Amino acid sequence: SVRGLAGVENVTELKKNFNRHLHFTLVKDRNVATPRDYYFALAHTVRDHLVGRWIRTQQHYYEKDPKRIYYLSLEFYMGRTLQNTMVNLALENACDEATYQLGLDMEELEEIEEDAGLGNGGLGRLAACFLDSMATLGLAAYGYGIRYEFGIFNQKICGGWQMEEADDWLRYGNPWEKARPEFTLPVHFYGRVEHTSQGAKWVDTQVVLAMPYDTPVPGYRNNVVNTMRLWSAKAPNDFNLGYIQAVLDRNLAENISRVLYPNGKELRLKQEYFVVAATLQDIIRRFKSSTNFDAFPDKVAIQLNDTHPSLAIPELMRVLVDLERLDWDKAWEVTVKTCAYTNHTVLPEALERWPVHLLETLLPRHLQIIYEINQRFLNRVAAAFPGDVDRLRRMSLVEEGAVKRINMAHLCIAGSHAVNGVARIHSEILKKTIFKDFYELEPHKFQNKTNGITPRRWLVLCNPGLAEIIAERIGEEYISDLDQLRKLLSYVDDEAFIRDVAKVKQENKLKFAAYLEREYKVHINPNSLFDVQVKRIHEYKRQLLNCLHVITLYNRIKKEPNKFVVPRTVMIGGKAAPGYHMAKMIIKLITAIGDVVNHDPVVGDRLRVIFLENYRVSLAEKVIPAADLSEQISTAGTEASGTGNMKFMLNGALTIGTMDGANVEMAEEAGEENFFIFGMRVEDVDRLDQRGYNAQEYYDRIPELRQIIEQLSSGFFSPKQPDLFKDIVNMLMHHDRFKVFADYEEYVKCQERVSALYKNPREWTRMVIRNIATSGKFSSDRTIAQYAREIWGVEPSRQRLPA
Amino acid sequence: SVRGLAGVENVTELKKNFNRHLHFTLVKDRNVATPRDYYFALAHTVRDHLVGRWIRTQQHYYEKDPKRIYYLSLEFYMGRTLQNTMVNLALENACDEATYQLGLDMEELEEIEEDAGLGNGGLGRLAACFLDSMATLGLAAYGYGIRYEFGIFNQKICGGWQMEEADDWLRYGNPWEKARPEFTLPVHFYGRVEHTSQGAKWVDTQVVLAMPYDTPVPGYRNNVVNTMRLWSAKAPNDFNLGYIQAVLDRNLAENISRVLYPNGKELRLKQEYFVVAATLQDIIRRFKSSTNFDAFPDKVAIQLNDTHPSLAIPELMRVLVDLERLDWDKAWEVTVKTCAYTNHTVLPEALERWPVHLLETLLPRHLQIIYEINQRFLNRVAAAFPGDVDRLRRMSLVEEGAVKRINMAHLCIAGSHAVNGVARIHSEILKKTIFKDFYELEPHKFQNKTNGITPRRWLVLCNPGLAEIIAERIGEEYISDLDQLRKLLSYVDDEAFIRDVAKVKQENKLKFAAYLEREYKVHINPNSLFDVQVKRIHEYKRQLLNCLHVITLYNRIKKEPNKFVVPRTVMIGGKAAPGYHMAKMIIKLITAIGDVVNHDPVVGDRLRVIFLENYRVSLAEKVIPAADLSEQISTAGTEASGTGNMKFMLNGALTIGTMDGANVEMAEEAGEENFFIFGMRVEDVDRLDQRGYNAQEYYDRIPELRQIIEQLSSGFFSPKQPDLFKDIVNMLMHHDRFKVFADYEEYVKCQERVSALYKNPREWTRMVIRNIATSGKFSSDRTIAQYAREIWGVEPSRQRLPA
Ligand SMILES: OC[C@H]1CN(CCCc2ccccc2)C[C@@H](O)[C@@H]1O
Ligand SMILES: OC[C@H]1CN(CCCc2ccccc2)C[C@@H](O)[C@@H]1O
Repeated sequence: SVRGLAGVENVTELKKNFNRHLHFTLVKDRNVATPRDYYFALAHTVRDHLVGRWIRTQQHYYEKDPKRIYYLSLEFYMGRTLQNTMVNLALENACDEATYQLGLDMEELEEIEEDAGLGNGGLGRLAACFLDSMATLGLAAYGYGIRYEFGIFNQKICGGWQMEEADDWLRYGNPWEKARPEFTLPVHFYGRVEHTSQGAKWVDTQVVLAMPYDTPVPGYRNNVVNTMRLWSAKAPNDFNLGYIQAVLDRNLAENISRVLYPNGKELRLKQEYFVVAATLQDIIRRFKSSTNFDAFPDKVAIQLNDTHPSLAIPELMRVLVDLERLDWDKAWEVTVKTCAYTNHTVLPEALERWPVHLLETLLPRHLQIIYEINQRFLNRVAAAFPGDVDRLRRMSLVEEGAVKRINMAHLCIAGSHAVNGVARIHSEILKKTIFKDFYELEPHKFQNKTNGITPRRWLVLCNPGLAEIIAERIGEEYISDLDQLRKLLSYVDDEAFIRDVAKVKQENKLKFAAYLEREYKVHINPNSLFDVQVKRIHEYKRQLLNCLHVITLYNRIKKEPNKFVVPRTVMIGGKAAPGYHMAKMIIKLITAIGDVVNHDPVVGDRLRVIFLENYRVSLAEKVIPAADLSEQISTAGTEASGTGNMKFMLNGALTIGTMDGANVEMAEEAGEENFFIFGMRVEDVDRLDQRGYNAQEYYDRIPELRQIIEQLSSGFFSPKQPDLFKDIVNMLMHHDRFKVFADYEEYVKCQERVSALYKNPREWTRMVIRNIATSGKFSSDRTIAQYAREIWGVEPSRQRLPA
Repeated sequence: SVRGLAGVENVTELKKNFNRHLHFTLVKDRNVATPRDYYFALAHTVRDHLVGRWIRTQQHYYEKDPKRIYYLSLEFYMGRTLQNTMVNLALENACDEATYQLGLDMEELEEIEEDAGLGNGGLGRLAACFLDSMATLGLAAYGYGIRYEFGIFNQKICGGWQMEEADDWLRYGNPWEKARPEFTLPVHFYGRVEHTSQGAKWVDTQVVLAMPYDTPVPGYRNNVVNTMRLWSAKAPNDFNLGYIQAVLDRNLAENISRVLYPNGKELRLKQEYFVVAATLQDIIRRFKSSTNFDAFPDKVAIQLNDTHPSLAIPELMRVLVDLERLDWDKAWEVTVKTCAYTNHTVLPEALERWPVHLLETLLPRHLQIIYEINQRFLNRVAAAFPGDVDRLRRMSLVEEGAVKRINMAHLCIAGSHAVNGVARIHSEILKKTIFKDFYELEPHKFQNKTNGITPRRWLVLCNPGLAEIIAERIGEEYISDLDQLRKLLSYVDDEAFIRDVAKVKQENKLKFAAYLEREYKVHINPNSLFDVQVKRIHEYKRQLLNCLHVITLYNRIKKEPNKFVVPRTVMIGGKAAPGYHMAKMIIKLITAIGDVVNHDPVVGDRLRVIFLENYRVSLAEKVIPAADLSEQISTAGTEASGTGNMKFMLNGALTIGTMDGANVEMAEEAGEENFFIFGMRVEDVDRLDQRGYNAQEYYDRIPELRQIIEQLSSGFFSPKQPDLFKDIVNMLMHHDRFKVFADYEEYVKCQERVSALYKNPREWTRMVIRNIATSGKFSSDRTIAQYAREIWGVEPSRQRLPA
């Protein structure tokens, strides 16, 4: 029903276009076609329905000439496109019927599509949700990035160890993209700066070509189709031009767009400048086709997703000053009013600081511009806070020391009219700590825009069962207006609704339990509580704290085997960065625990530990609707927002978490009685750091914790390699930056409360209903409406374009 | 008229499919579309008409299960595909009308298509003509090769010097190919040989993937559409699997299909094995889908185009012996009956001899097989010619010496049931000289198959004006039965026909003269005799002899300025191999002569020297119909056949040439009175070599020749670099392998006879008519019918498949 109408004319028309594409496009007959061929024929049929809208949307923007939004990101974690396109075009039921009549299962065909895995995690998925919301809200918005030939690696688990393999996502082709080789642009590297009578000139550069590929981004049932433009690196035709080697060395230039970096390398800097330089030429071209750059900020907004595209600031200055001949002060005025910066973390290991010698060689003109920006900026600090010499060194874009570095975050703050964090607590921490000096100089710049997720992909698409039972009571309006879910509060005592919510969850769990047996040959009890933590493997996300709880349960079972315990399936998934040794050790630990627990006859089906292999958007869409418990247990102050948390909330899971990131706002919206909050607050973490964190203290005073550490050390979980986990124990005991032991007791206690509530199915489900009903604020439609009004200066619209 | 019907239903249907493709396929509206977009929309519309026939042709072969022909070549010089497809499908007039009604010029759109330049010259063009003829003759034939990312380089002339640039022919895409990533095959390199109880095993190999791309090859109006399958190199997904570098090093494997070699490097050997290994797996798969390999030669013919795919012989043995477990003698019987080899030249510099140490490392199992082939072969020689020890060393596949080499030609003769040359004189030279020993052992193996050209591309397509005036008198049957052109003999005294032939030539010359002004800003007299030599720049093709004639004419004009001479436009074109210094010097000489001649006021428009830049198939289609005189002046015994010669003959040019290659058969067919033959015969060249060639003798006895040499030496043609041409003069005087001076006198004399005949337009044209009328034998339909009956053991057919 939420999947639209299956009209007689539409079903007939889809069937014939399907057959046309199979014959003419794929060059196949029905007798030689594989499931893959059928997928492609379907993909091309659905794609056809986009193009008319795509052309008229871009035609519409040319006529109306609205302010254009440029969202610059090095990551767009798109996942699969087929189902999303059907949903947004109201084609899902029609295609389902059309394929059924051809003797095909549409769900089977959907599984053939590769994830577009052009992101690592939350940052890349946020960009993807944002594109969806911008189209749904009728904004003239463009996503700009890089078309990586290889996305995030596929994770294979071999002997409990992560193995990486190339994600060759383009092998069979991408039906969604359109190459635009006609709009290829030159990008310059290296060379030197020459000063003449008429200003500076950047000369003797190497040229790399930037070739755009456009992907359509459909809005939800409004006939708006926006563009995601991704640049591909091409060598010029006179490149290096014995002969054979010159042709083979073209690879060097084209390596720029070859691979997405996981997580100061020259290739990464090249990628960062490549996307920025090509994108800005496009922006200016489009602006000139509307001399007078005073109107530039009225027609252009550039959003810098993290500091990765921060070179947009000195690149824009370069173009305005060196090429368009504007004076410095006017160019700077235009730059600041055009650009805005989103910070994504306070963790020092993630902050970009480029060695000066790199910029010197690669982008000599940009370094000069950065120096000049810094000088003028520091003069302003000096005048506002006279004599405060330490403030000057703290605020400088140039970090002095062993190697000189440029702080890209400081560059972004200076060159932007708005700086935002991604959840209220994160945004406050920014103003109180790392950007305190900048906030004191320019308080007006600093904002919050709490993250969100798209309810199209993260409810309608992945959980149609839940979307439907909601639509039955309150209609379909909530899909583009998620605040309407509040209406579900008046159904909290409705015995029919309670039964339906719980039924949808059980079906999801049954479906996922089947998926596990079929594609991974693993057997789980679908009646157990589905306890899931899925996200990148990092020490701050504290997968290890989860591991300690799992082992505690196992040790409690072995101690009192004939005592009753609420059965659990504990699922942990996520990728470790290839060079991150500790993260790789944690994965090994998780599998090692499973090896012991899953094969202990005394445990039975009361406890299972499963490591979810190759976590990615398409896997998320399967496991999230099946979850009962969402683990969001980062040390308070470390997780800027989180977005997985919101996905679980929308899909009927209860949350055990710390007061970190968006968890704080989630608990505020639902009421803290409907959340399982535990552990230190930010203030408690601060107190512990001042006093000094001593892990040994917890080890000495908690016998259950001591036993686990002794088990890890002695080789209980690694019988043939007794010291395998020495690194983990050492880290926990002596250099734990994230205070795992400090939250252990309260975590285990809170987990007991979870189990207690699960014993009462009716009251569990009523609490679930109170969560789903208050999850409205965490729609990316809300987030994007806030960016539009408070940063970009444009009004969202829900009005249809003509079909 | 020869361009088919323009029906009301067809024109209407083409127009709507054109618009569909522009909208849905290209994602453009009429207001943003460029000529390139229109070309692509047309290309896709025409392509649609192929697929139905393509699918049913391959379906037809599956049912009827005929003997399959595999033509293995490292070069396929296809040129443009659009017009050729229209011609063979009878769509040319219909598309012309359909585009006219859309407000488009179809000829303009045709110029946008890039040449598929996957060949160097005659060898690659021969393969292309052959594919056309095989489809036209209804043979179940497949062309197999490599999809080079970069074809033959684009030639730029800068300051009279050749510059090479990458031929990025795939930049805008190739509408004609269909990627078949589903039929990807593994190819092995390196590793080592292991001997077990159950035979040899090739282990520890590196794997490169071979991905096929299929291109349709339509027959002439018979609804047959055959396949050209070209392999692309892909790295496996666990390749080298810090992380980033492993992904970037995938380039190394994929370099195999990156670039076509011009003209013993490891990359070239890899290309040669790559095409062979992937192709043979395909051949065997298709054969198994018809255990019993006795029937293999009844169902499979493999034609080795030159020695480049010669590894097919030991690869086939490897598969049959190591994998299928056949005994050596039976496998060898199957191999010999399956394979046939075409030799393309007797020139030693072109013969492939691979260092043993290369094969040792790259293909260790193949080396073992080659040694075993040699041993068994030499035992057979020893038994046939007992005690003849020098014969044994001469015939060995293994050449001993400083470095040990494998002679790939000797390998091909031993492993093939048929060996052919490419013109009668060439085939005789093979038996008399380089393969004399092999001919004495197995006389039955040795054949001739004189080359041919396709009358579709080389008459109908490039010279519609001539095709039409011929069709007016004798009908359209000759297009697929070129012997019918003999009927034109009865029109040699027909005043109407004479006028028409001459009119078509003048129009072609006017059209080409306009092309030169527009695309190259050069001005020529269209009334002058168009004297043209187009082909690869090589010393044996004797472009230098042409240069000496040009200078002689210039010196004769300057001597008697007010004397009347027949005006000439001398056009020379062709590419020099990048590392071939002498060839590059000859190009410079040609331009240097033009610089002097074209700007001498005394000369006027009586003599022009033009160097035709970037010679290629599409340029050939323009200049050949415009030519009056075809220069085919290789030293007798060096040009195996030539095919350009035949193109010129078919298109109304008279030929000045030596008795070399197919020139001998061309003069035989037309009668020698209708050809301008001059110079030494093969026997005369032999006599001169025995005596010793002394260039000085000619210099001393011919004052006109002396003057030219003195002009070159003194710096007449290079005023600012007086010694620029020292290398050329030195070579001519002291180490001329091709005896340029020896043919000078007779050449200049013969050129005078040409000029005399040109003064009498009526008698020139009557001789032209006698040439065109006897050009029938040089159709590749004839050549291929001979291969089919005499080598492959199959019957050609002109019967239509159902439409
Ligand atoms: O804003 C999107 C997400 C962005 N991420 C950025 C994580 C950055 C990071 C990267 C490597 C190591 C530590 C941290 C944090 C989440 O809390 C947010 O929800
Ligand atoms: O058979 C096709 C052509 C094949 N070519 C092969 C030329 C090979 C060669 C390549 C480099 C240097 C010298 C010779 C010779 C022509 O006479 C033939 O017509």
